[PDB]
Amino acid sequence: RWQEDPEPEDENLYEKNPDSHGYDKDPAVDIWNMRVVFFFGFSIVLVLGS
Amino acid sequence: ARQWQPDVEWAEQYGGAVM
Amino acid sequence: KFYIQEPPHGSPNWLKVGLTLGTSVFLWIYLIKQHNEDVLEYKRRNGL
Amino acid sequence: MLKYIIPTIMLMPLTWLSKNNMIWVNSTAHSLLISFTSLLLMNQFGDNSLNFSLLFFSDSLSTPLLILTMWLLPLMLMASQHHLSKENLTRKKLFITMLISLQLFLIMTFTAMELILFYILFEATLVPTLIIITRWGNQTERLNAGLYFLFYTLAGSLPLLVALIYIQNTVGSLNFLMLQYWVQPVHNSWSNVFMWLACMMAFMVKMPLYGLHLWLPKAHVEAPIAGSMVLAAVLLKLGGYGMLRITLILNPMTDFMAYPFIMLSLWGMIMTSSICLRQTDLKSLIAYSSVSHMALVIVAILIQTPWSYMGATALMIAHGLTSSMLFCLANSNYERIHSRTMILARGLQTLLPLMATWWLLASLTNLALPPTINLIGELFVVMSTFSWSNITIILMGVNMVITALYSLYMLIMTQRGKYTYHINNISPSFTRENALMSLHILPLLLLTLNPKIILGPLY
Amino acid sequence: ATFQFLPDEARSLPPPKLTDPRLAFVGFLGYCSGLIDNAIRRRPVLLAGLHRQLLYITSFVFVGYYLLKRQDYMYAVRDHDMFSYIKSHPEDFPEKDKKTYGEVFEEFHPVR
Amino acid sequence: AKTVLRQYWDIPEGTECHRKTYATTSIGGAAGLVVSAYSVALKTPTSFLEGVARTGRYTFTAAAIGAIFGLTSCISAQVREKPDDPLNYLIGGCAGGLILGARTRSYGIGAAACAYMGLTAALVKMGQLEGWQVFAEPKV
Amino acid sequence: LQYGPLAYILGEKATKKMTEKSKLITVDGNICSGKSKLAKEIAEKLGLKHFPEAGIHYVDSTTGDGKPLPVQFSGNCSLEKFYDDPKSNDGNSYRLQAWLYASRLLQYADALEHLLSTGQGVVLERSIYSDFVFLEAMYRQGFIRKQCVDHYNQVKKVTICEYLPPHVVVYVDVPVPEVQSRIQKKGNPHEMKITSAYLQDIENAYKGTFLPEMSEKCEVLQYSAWEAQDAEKVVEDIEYLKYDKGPWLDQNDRKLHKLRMLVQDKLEVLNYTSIPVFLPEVTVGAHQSDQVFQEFTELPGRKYRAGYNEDVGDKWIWLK
Amino acid sequence: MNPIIFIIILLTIMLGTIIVMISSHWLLVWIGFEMNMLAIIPIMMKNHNPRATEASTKYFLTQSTASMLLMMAVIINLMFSGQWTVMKLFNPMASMLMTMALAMKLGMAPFHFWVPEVTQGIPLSSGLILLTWQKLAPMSVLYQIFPSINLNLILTLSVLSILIGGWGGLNQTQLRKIMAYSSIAHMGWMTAVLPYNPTMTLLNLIIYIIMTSTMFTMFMANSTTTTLSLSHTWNKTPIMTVLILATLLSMGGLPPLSGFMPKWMIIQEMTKNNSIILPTFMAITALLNLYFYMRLTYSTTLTMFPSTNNMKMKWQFPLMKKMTFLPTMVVLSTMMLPLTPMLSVLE
Ligand SMILES: CCCCCCCCCCCCCCCCCC(=O)OC[C@H](COP(=O)(O)OCCN)OC(=O)CCCCCCCCCCCCCCCCC
Ligand SMILES: CCCCCCCCCCCCCCCCCC(=O)OC[C@H](COP(=O)(O)OCCN)OC(=O)CCCCCCCCCCCCCCCCC
Ligand SMILES: CCCCCCCCCCCCCCCCCC(=O)OC[C@H](COP(=O)(O)OCCN)OC(=O)CCCCCCCCCCCCCCCCC
Ligand SMILES: CCCCCCCCCCCCO[C@@H]1O[C@H](CO)[C@@H](O[C@H]2O[C@H](CO)[C@@H](O)[C@H](O)[C@H]2O)[C@H](O)[C@H]1O
Ligand SMILES: CCCCCCCCCCCCO[C@@H]1O[C@H](CO)[C@@H](O[C@H]2O[C@H](CO)[C@@H](O)[C@H](O)[C@H]2O)[C@H](O)[C@H]1O
Ligand SMILES: CCCCCCCCCCCCO[C@@H]1O[C@H](CO)[C@@H](O[C@H]2O[C@H](CO)[C@@H](O)[C@H](O)[C@H]2O)[C@H](O)[C@H]1O
Ligand SMILES: Nc1nc2c(ncn2[C@@H]2O[C@H](COP(=O)(O)OP(=O)(O)OP(=O)(O)O)[C@@H](O)[C@H]2O)c(=O)[nH]1
Ligand SMILES: N=C(N)NC(=N)NCCc1ccc(I)c(Cl)c1
Ligand SMILES: [Mg+2]
Repeated sequence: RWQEDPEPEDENLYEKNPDSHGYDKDPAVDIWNMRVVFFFGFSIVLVLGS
Repeated sequence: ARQWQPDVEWAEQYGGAVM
Repeated sequence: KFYIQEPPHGSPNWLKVGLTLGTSVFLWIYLIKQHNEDVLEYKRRNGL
Repeated sequence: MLKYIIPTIMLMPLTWLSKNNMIWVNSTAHSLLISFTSLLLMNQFGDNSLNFSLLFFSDSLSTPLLILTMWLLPLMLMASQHHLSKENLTRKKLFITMLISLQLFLIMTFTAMELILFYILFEATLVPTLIIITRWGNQTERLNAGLYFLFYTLAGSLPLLVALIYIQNTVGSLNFLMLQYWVQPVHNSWSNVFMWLACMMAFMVKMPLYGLHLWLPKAHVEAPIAGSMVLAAVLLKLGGYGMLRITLILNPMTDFMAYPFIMLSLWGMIMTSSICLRQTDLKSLIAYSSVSHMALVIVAILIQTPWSYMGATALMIAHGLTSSMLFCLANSNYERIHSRTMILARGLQTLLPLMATWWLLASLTNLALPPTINLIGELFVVMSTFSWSNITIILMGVNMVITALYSLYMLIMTQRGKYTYHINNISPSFTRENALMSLHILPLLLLTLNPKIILGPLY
Repeated sequence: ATFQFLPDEARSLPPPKLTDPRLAFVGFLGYCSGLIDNAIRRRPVLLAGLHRQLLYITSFVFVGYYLLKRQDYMYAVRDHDMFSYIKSHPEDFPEKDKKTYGEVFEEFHPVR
Repeated sequence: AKTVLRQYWDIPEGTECHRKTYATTSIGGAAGLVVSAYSVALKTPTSFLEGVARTGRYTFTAAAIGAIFGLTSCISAQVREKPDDPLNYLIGGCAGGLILGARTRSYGIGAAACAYMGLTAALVKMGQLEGWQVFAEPKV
Repeated sequence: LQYGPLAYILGEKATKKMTEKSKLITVDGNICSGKSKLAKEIAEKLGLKHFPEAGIHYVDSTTGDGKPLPVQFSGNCSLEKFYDDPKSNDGNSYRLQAWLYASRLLQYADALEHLLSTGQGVVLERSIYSDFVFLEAMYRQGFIRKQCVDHYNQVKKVTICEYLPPHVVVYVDVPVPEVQSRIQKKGNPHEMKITSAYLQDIENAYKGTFLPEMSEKCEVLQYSAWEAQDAEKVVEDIEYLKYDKGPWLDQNDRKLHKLRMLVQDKLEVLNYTSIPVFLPEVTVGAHQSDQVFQEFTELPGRKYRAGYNEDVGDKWIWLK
Repeated sequence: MNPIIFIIILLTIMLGTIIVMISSHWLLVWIGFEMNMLAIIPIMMKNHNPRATEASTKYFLTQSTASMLLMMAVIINLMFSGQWTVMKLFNPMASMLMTMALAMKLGMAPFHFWVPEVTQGIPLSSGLILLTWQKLAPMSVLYQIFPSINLNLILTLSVLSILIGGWGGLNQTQLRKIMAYSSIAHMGWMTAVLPYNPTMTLLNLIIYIIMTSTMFTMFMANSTTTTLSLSHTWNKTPIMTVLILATLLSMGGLPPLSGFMPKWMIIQEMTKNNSIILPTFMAITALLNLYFYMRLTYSTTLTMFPSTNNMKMKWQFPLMKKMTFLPTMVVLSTMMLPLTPMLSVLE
């Protein structure tokens, strides 16, 4: 019992950006966040670390 | 699902003279 | 935006800005001057 | 260790001075770079540990724990950035700051030479962990969970502080290198019985020991995903790491003081495995699986054999990657259906075929399929426990049977059968989620090629 | 000397290096106070009033230099007092003859 | 207090259990009176009789715990011929907790009282044997 | 120097600035009674500062650039909505009156501060002393609940006690039937919904409680509809008042210093207007509160303290 | 109150404390206490209401009684030593009376009943003086007479203060009464170590004063005196809630914050003296303090309580309070642990 903002809707990241990688709503930032994870996570740490 | 935050019923637990 | 009232800190208080910067400058000079004497007296007392 | 401490501290300015929309990109990219350089700690010698300075040293016990810690930070950032999308910007930067400061305390905890420096950082990890659970948890019960977490830990930690300080008065130093040469035997007496309990009960609560574990399922059900990842992957292993260090100065009293705790562990692992068969909450199930796995680690440390410590080290690393992966998998389901009930969403292999592969791989490691490092650790503990007393093979064997039962039960309940008709918001797995799972499993399986680097100082 | 922050004899000790890591930490505390001062008063935290932020670093460093100087002196005094006492009472601090582990007997506790 | 505690401590354990009960009943009775005095002072009774009635209950209850502990602990020492055993006091401490539960007519309190009083009593015996100091004399 | 104990010590004392013309005047009356016209004309003739009646956006007019802010930053309370549906489920009726009292409380503090610091009198249209007449009118009509009145009286008790009442209480008497007619001539569709019982309750409160109470502590001048029309004849009455009653006779520089300290600190003035009493009509949930507060700091010139926002032209921030 | 009169009285509160701390004569120590009491009563009565009058009366009766036992101890000491020098007393009855006199002045249990009531009944700024500056003079006396203090008496007062301070705070919602029971609990730590290392009594006193001033200054900043009003701070000054959280965690004695330093150093000095049971008991009982500090953090910083509509009017006005030294104090309350060895300056 008070003044409240209702429960917000779930936002499907795919509807606005069908090519979303799930990192960010902005497509350009979403591409960069994918490249750093893959390049540093896989190409550097796992391949050169191994 | 929105994060739960204290409501009036929860907050009134701390409004009394004692706990 | 362009405030309806004059803000209490609308412009710098150049007296405090003068005293603040001067006090920092004074203290730094005093500290290094003190550190010089301390080292020189230390070397003097220790034979260095 | 400055080459790891200083860059970790620099992550804080990087996040705060990063452009508004680059906080997750910048922190993720540079925390991965720090994880890369952490491999330089593998300069380990057969006889002498790697002793950098009066403050920090690194041996083959701390090194794999350090690498697991610095690897976990970028993984935690990826897992958190979706449920924090609507968070206020400055509150985003504070969430990342709590995780960075947790890494800072953890890498210094695992490399402190002296036990009081270890104690202070061992305890400093509470503040960020408590803040993450209570500030960014989701439900009402996150406030109770924070309190049980805080006071279970401190009720054991405070006696440990007294015991450590008393040891320095009598021995003259708490430096771990010094203790190796000045260690004296502990004779029978009630004063020593309570010194033994004071030194060990803080670490027992962290493992956690069966009986003192009821805080852990509370914290896991209430923590945000990143909280659950670090809590399961690394924070549990603070207790094991401390035990492997402090038992050095507790001999031979450990010979008989360990009996009550081995019985709790050996029987406790059977009880907690069986509880997993009847859990309704997917996160609680995975929480109760950690208690079962860490029961093996407690037994291995307490029997003090070269094989048991080698098995103990491998389990802590293997468990860390597996439990963190399981929490991430369950969280990905939660982010869709917004519920932790295991029976709510069924038959997901039909709708998310590649995420069912990750579910399968995580389950296979969890039940210790050979030659995963999950089994190398489990097998070494069973080998040594058999020589401790042959009958233990019965309890050990039963636990493996039950361990497979609930591991595949969870896989069958959530991934197989018929899908739930009315749940119609199961979106295709995001590239972020798929990469998150692979960055768990791929290192875990890669380590089977070179298992020596995770076997510890007694290899 | 009574009610002296730094007695005269402290001058025969080497003064703390201005690059002392503890001093560098004290300067960092001063900087953190300056940022907090901007925050509670809702000013731009990093930029607002650099003249004020500067006096914070200086005052913390200035005060912290002399606290560190007295800290070092008080530990030097402690050691001086302790070593002198050991010299005044040789019979309470005898030099034992150290055996080698080849001679000293220690019980073996098997781990079975 | 020192005198009564000394008498209990300065007689051999497990011998002359009727005396020990005198000492532990006196300690218990005294503690009950101290509680009565503060309770009566800080929580004024409605009448003189209520104030005396409250004092009687607290003093009886505290003294009853004192007698039972000093009796249960000593009888077990002679029975088991283990005079220097903390286990004796654990039984003696628990028996006290049960009485507190009956006088308070609460199994939960009686169950909790046993655990805390039994373990507290067992620790006191260990302290005596090992020389543990509560209020340690300054030494360094 | 900002005002404070040091400035008071050095000579800044209210008795220096004040004179026989340092008076606080309040014009009251029913709706459409001619207050604003009269108050504005009194102020010019006597050379006093005029504060128009404190509306929903009074606070906006004293901070920032002075323009009204979007209504979500005043809680969405609306006068028009009150006339359309005074019995609304959303509690707009009491949220408005609670907001309006706080606005009046802030205007009174500003009015007092102007008088003390410069010595010039002020003219106000209604005040915290007469604001209760709207509360009673709302309650009698069943527009608000008994709990809301209890809350109002709690807030009023711990805030009005700190201040001094007006020297002069000008009141304009216009009976309800004329007030009715004067509303339609205004042509605001929302006001015309006002019932006469509501206007009668307002009149009864003024003549039942306000005027009798203020007579013991202030000078009260009552005027009819036509009497009020000649502002010059109203000023003439003010200029020859005796001023021989009320708490202003007991004020000395020690007391006025303490009073001036309160009114220059607006967060101390408004301290108790937000007491943690959880009425539905004035309670805001965490998510709504947090979301709106984020928007407020995104308004031009609002992120930082005034004088440190360089998105609106502030300079030398690195030396301030 | 006239501003010049307020300054003169405030300087007389300090003058009386200084006299106690520089006096070598018992009579002058007693005079310093009377002067301090005479000047603090008008600061309690400043706002003139029935609660301030009650608090001032209860304070006067307690302080006036304690001063009378102090003078009795001094005269007994003169009888059995023929001198007035401030030092170890020469009569065990004198030591007991002086020790009880100083325990009453400090508000240590079981003489603690006045602290929660007096603190609640006076304004925040007066409570700040009461719980910080007023601890200096009685502690400076204890620092000088500890050789003759009865060990059982002083350690019993320490134990009772920690228990009663810990338990009393659990039931409170008023901030001034939470700070009072926090004060009682912290006094027990200062006196617990006094028989063993007086330097650690000073260390604990200093850090307690810093943290207590930091909390009171932040309560004064938003004019909050209850839990619920304090819970509105997140919707006014979010930064102030983070400072409160950090300071409260420090008062609770959590590493790696400053407030862990006194508990750490006191435990060290007690274990050197083969005192294991007492410091273990003290640390565990201090968990009571951490519990009712943690509740304040939950309702202040780690959750967001319901606000009120009128709160929006406050968004448009800057903080105007002086908040003197708050930036420096909050940093000292939290980030001092790396500089712990600096405690030897107090030696
Ligand atoms: C070599 C140094 C490494 C750094 C180590 C930091 C250690 C903690 C230091 C504590 C003091 C932190 C500064 C005090 C808070 C002031 C900053 C703030 O409140 O908000 C962030 C603020 C930006 O927000 P805004 O209000 O818009 O100001 C505009 C200026 N850009 O201003 C900013 O944009 C950035 C200002 C710094 C942000 C501080 C973030 C919080 C730090 C405290 C969390 C705990 C620290 C980690 C604990 C482990 C200790 C190493
Ligand atoms: C324990 C080991 C670690 C070491 C601990 C060290 C702690 C002790 C160190 C000293 C702590 C106090 C230092 C605070 C520095 C901030 C003062 C400042 O920058 O003020 C700037 C200016 C007013 O300063 P201003 O009066 O102009 O200075 C000239 C004096 N003739 O503009 C302003 O308006 C400032 C407003 C904010 C100031 C906070 C409110 C207090 C008022 C302070 C007045 C100035 C104090 C000058 C301190 C100089 C000390 C050398
Ligand atoms: C160095 C060796 C010693 C190491 C010891 C540890 C050092 C810790 C020192 C702590 C000193 C306090 C400095 C904390 C600075 C935190 C920065 C901060 O306050 O956040 C910025 C923001 C300020 O808000 P505002 O200025 O009003 O502007 C609008 C922005 N909302 O504030 C906010 O809006 C945030 C609102 C949400 C609140 C979230 C609370 C959870 C985060 C808590 C982090 C701080 C925890 C400190 C405790 C110790 C941590 C180790
Ligand atoms: C050894 C250390 C190595 C560290 C490596 C760190 C890798 C970080 C990769 C992030 C690269 C992003 O680089 C980006 O480039 C352009 C400038 O050309 C900037 O500006 C860009 O912003 C948007 C993104 O919203 C772009 O769509 C747009 O093309 C451009 O305006 C961005 O602000 C910057 O973020
Ligand atoms: C999870 C909780 C686990 C609890 C585990 C409990 C372990 C029980 C250990 C029992 C042995 C304790 O330690 C025991 O103490 C006493 C010291 O007083 C020693 O015995 C010594 O003192 C006792 C005094 O009563 C004498 O009887 C004996 O002559 C003397 O040698 C024993 O040699 C030692 O064995
Ligand atoms: C709160 C109520 C306060 C009421 C105060 C009541 C008056 C207090 C009187 C204090 C003086 C008592 O005097 C007490 O008796 C005799 C005095 O020769 C002393 O007697 C004791 O000490 C002296 C040592 O020289 C010797 O006599 C002997 O070793 C021993 O009997 C005590 O050491 C002393 O403490
Ligand atoms: N509910 C409520 N309405 C108010 C309050 N103050 C003003 N109003 C309304 O604001 C409107 C304009 O104010 P009024 O002065 O009374 O009406 P007017 O047309 O301007 O007539 P004048 O007195 O000459 O200025 C009226 O419809 C009032 O009902 C208040 O405190 N509560
Ligand atoms: N424990 C006591 N009662 N006295 C005390 N505080 N120190 C006594 C010993 C000591 C310790 C540190 C230093 I530096 C110095 Cl010079 C002397
Ligand atoms: Mg009008």
